[PDB]
Amino acid sequence: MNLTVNGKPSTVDGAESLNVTELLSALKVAQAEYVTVELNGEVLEREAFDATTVKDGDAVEFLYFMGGG
Repeated sequence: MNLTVNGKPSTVDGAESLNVTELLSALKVAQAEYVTVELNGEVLEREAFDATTVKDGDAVEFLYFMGGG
């Protein structure tokens, strides 16, 4: 399947879809504990990572927020 990750082309052979939890682990996203995930321009809630699914053509973004506020 094809998807966009942080604005760039990405491919996942062997899967037609994946939930966010599997995605984070597979891509072994650093400090996944405190990383923010955006799917198709919407910030996701960590509580729904197991249910939220990424399919061919979706755009995912990994962001990290740090600061005193």
